Amino acid sequence: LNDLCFTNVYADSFVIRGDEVRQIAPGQTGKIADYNYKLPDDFTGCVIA
Amino acid sequence: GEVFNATRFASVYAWNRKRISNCVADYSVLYNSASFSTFKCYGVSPTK
Repeated sequence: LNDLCFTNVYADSFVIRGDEVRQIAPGQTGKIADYNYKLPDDFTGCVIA
Repeated sequence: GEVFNATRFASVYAWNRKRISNCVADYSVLYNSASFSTFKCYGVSPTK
């Protein structure tokens, strides 16, 4: 990613319970996935926890 | 109910099986009661 130039980037930062770290994956469903936040299946981006 | 929270689960060497049939199946009421960390499903999406 150091060798690519970006058109535009968005940074979404928020607090998650230790056990729910794998709920933000595309296609993955659950309580916070369905009622709080979920991202499109064809998502291009990197996650840092 | 009996498969999500029993007195004590049968060991892996003598794992418990029963046929379930002639009823209606839904996950919403009981999944959140016993909260889980590894749900990986192969043939079927949880919503379908």
